[PDB]
Amino acid sequence: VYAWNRKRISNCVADYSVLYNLAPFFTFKCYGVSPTKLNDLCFTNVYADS
Amino acid sequence: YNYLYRLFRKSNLKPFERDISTEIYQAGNKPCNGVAGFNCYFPLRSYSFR
Repeated sequence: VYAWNRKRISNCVADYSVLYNLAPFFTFKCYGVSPTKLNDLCFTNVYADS
Repeated sequence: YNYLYRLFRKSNLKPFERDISTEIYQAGNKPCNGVAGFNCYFPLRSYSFR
């Protein structure tokens, strides 16, 4: 928690609907954007944290 | 939390389609049956009266 890994998703077409179908991935609701169609809409500079 | 509000619904609603009967979100093979489990939300939360 005190030292997050630095990694980002770039030039990818990674599907997020397979994650939604997966039972472990239980949080998919989105406050300001589309909850289920997040992957379909285009975006840039996605950063990841652990 | 006497002033309940429906933050989550099935999808977007047309005008005059107000939320009267509470139908919680279903995102699995089994319908939400009496449990506020993961990916299943209830409108029962404080309305920020503090």
